[PDB]
Amino acid sequence: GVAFKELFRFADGLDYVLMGIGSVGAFVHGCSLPLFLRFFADLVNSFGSNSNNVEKMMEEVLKYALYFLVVGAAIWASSWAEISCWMWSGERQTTKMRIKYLEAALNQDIQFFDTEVRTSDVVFAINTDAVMVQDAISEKLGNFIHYMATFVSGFIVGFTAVWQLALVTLAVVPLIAVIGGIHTTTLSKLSNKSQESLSQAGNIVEQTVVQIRVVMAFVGESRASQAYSSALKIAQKLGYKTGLAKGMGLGATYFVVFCCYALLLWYGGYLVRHHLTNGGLAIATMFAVMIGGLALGQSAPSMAAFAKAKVAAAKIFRIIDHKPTIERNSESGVELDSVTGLVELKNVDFSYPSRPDVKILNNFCLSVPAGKTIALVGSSGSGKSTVVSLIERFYDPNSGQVLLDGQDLKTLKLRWLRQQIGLVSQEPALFATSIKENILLGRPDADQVEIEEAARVANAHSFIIKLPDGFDTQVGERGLQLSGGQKQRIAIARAMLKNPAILLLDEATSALDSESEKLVQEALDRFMIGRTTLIIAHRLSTIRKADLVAVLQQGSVSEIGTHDELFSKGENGVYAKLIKMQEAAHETAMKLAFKDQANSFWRLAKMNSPEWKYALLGSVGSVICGSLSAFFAYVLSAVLSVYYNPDHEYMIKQIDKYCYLLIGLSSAALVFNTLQHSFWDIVGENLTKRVREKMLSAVLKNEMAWFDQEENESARIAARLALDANNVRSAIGDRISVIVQNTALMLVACTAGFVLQWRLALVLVAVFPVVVAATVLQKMFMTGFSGDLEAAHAKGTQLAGEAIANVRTVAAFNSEAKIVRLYTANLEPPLKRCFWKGQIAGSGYGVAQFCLYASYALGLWYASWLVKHGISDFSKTIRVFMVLMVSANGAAETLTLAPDFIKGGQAMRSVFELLDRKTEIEPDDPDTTPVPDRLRGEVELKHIDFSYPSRPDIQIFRDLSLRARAGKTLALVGPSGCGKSSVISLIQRFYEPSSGRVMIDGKDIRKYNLKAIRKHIAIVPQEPCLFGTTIYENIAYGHECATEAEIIQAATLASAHKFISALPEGYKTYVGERGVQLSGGQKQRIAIARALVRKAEIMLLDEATSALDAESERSVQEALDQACSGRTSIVVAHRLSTIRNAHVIAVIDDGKVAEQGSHSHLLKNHPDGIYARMIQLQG
Ligand SMILES: CC(C)[C@H](C)[C@@H](O)[C@H](O)[C@@H](C)[C@H]1CC[C@H]2[C@@H]3COC(=O)[C@H]4C[C@H](O)[C@H](O)C[C@]4(C)[C@H]3CC[C@]12C
Repeated sequence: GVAFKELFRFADGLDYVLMGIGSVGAFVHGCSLPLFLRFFADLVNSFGSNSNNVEKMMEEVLKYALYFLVVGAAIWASSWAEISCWMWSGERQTTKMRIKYLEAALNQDIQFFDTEVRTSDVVFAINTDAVMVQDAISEKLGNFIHYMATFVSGFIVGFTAVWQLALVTLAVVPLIAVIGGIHTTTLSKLSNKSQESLSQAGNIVEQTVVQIRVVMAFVGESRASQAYSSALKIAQKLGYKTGLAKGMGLGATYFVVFCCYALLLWYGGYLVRHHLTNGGLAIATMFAVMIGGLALGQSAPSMAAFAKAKVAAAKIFRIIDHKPTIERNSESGVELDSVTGLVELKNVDFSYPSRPDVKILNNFCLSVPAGKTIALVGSSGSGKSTVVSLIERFYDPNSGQVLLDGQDLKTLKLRWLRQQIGLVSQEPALFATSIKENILLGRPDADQVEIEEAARVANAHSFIIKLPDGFDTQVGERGLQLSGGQKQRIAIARAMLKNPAILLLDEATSALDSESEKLVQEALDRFMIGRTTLIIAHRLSTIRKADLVAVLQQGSVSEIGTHDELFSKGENGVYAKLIKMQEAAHETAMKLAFKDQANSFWRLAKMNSPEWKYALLGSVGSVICGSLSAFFAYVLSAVLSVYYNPDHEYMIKQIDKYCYLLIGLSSAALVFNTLQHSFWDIVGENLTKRVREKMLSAVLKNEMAWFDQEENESARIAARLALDANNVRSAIGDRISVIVQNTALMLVACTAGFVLQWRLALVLVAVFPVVVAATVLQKMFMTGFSGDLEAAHAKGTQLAGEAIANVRTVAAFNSEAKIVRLYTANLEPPLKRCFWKGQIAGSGYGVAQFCLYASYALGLWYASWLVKHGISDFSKTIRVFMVLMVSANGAAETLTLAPDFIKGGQAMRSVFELLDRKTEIEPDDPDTTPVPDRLRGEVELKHIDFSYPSRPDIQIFRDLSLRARAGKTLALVGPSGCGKSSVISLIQRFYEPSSGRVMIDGKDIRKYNLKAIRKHIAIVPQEPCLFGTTIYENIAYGHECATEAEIIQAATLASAHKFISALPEGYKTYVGERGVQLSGGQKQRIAIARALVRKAEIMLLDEATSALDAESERSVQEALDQACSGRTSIVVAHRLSTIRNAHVIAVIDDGKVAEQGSHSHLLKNHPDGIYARMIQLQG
């Protein structure tokens, strides 16, 4: 870290007033409970000692009952000024911190984002590094003066009332403070392994849904519901050891608390007998020391957060004051009257300042004629990506000069130079703002007329009107994700608005289809006229339109000519041979109601009924654990009553008895606290395992189209099965154990209260809920109010994360201050809410603490009123008060019930909607026609019409009639694919045809059950798909009982035995993300070998393109030959040599098949057709 006192470097006039008030109001609040104890110790004394004079009893109890109404008013006005003046004086600082961080973070030169700090590291420093700082100066500095003043004032009132009893308590506190620290560390040692064991076993569902296409293609989907259950037991046996360590950490805290009070009370009963101590002063000292002695554990997080908030604050202050390395505010920058578009480059040598050894630019000399179309054509890595940055002057040249009308770049003003240059990037840059503000970045002062003119030139105003909101259409989280062509058109319109004289087209349409580029190119051509423009094209059509073509080679200009001059030198030149890898880059890449939320509880708690022997031995340990929080507060008051008896002989006999219950029935709290938390952790841990695999057995049952709804992504079913299944643990088992535990407490408190005096046990019950409601707020104060810091600043941070990441586009235009202005204005709406939240949470806590102490001035006065009128006395009216008022601080365990308590039916609806989801394709359909033995295997199709269910508009198949012969070959080929593969999907019944018939040996496939017809199809996916397990169990994923010889045969036939046996481990070699990575030409081999383990009659060899190894294919072709040896093979390929041995070759284009036959039959009727003309396109 940097230092303390450096975090408060953004303070202003109000930040020395809010901290100067929230430090006095938090110090007065801290020293108010150890003073209420002092007042209580004096009220009781003048309430039992003056039994012979009721008259003095009444003016000396009313006074101390009116002091309570002042102690409770000094907390209403002292908790308001602490909770509200600390959450606001941190919000006023951590906002000016973030504004400065962003303003000085995109001011840095682009070298900074590569040489020193990654572009993804900075976005982290706003998400978390600006939250760790705020939480350690707003809410955790105020919880430090409070818990230090409480500790300081916990000894002044203790050692000055009865010092001889305040030392025994000091000799006791460091025992509770050690047991309660060991228990909270043993729990953390076990709460960090369950997550590991649930995320190592929770990746099975992550992997399964990604490759559901091959998981469902084979029947091995029952191998994913038992490799997912046998990996949950690891997190279940470990989930049983958390309950035991939670019960033996609460049965040992009470075993110490009872014993220590079994000695403090005896010593207090010894002091009183010898006349050194009052009756109440021996009680408000044990409490006052233990309150001020345990007030250091709550001061541990406050100092633990002061260390993280400096190692997380040094990074921000590093960037904030770091001066850049280029003189941006260039007052020493020359100016030019009017440019003519003349650019010269002479002897420019440059290298990246990340590996200063390459020579990307060597002895570069190039002249840019004014008003002409100079195009850059070359291979990857031969330049055309550094010269564009150098004219923009992103990196200053290492050695060399660039002349723009005869003056050096290091001599003009940077902001003016970047004003006359128009840059169009290959990705459009849009920020979280409206369409209108996304174009004003070009120039601020433009009116609406010019913007609309530019938009209608940009082929943009056509769909602007079609958009509902028009120019105010908010692009960002909303905005329906407009198309890439439209995205490019907005940026192009922004470029026209700037109206530059020099234009840099760097890969304008390098990643769009021919439809959008058709619209874009003509607009660029209209915007081309009258401008010195340098185009880096990707298609030869624009190069044909280019005036000059200067081809770089190894960073130097090699070939200079035109479109026609360069092509005249034949294939021997680079210009003609560039077509081969130019045109190949296109085809290859292409709400409650008590009836809906009652079934959710009740249907859930019916399948959780094989375990009633464990939910019935947890309602006993919850009753004799709630009957001991009332047999302790009752003894703690029955000792106070006997302190005032004038007969010392009788007083000892009762102190002895009550010191033998707190020692005796302490083992009954040690034992019965390991039956409540150790038997409610078996009921609540087997329900989750049963509900986490009922969903998987249903997610593995939906239709193939259900996974293409764009809501069922890869890691979002895995998130629903891991975040909506951990909230069911706290719904049944963890809430019956709190209702019963607290029902068994108010039945032992209100019995011992009603037996003695029923006129006081009725009044105290009437104001009983306002005591527990006030005490719960005393435990939701330690964690802190206004949590969840990062989600409040989640709308503005999108602008930061999309603006600093696209720093090049931000700095190309001079919009480095017009984004700070947009980022400041999106932080005030949270700043007008975090203040009212602080006021509300301050007032609602102040009033709920005044109304608590106002209820201690109504019981203690009514007792004194009863005593005068001869109804009761001090003995009976002080047990009723103390029992009923301490079994409300002992009744505040409703805070400690894994306090979720509200996700409830909100999370429970998703679980039961997934279970109750129907499937229109039955995976295993009973009452079905029977499946024969080894069949003929003759696939036939009849008038097939088909389209994707997601897009039912484009009918791809239109009366598709095709028949696979009796096991010979049905090679399907054709150009313009992406839809040819639908025959593969139709046969495995992934999708349902719109209209048609699928005959297998002359029979419809809907009459067959789905899980047996798949015992005869062998699928080979195009993309190498091997699961994260060793080689042995990837090949074995195609059968049931695979012997060693069978797998060895499968490996040998696919030519995989040699390589696998050549590996170090052998068949046991581990493959996957966390292991060995192999070559794709071999990963296809393993897939083919897996295919020949089924011994199927129908083989669906999908395309194996995007891989070339002639020696590998020399064996792969014959491996396919015996893979096609008398078996019905429908092969879809791209290379015509692979279909030379095909018996039936079908050409499928424009949705129909017309050219069918073999090599001899097709070349006879179609000697000049597509099948014959595609041939010559390329020992
Ligand atoms: C009814 C009132 C007159 C009475 C003073 C009462 O309000 C009082 O504030 C009660 C609720 C508190 C004050 C101090 C508390 C105790 C604080 O000191 C203790 O010994 C701790 C130790 C341990 O952490 C126990 O879990 C709670 C336990 C044992 C608390 C039990 C409840 C109290 C005794």
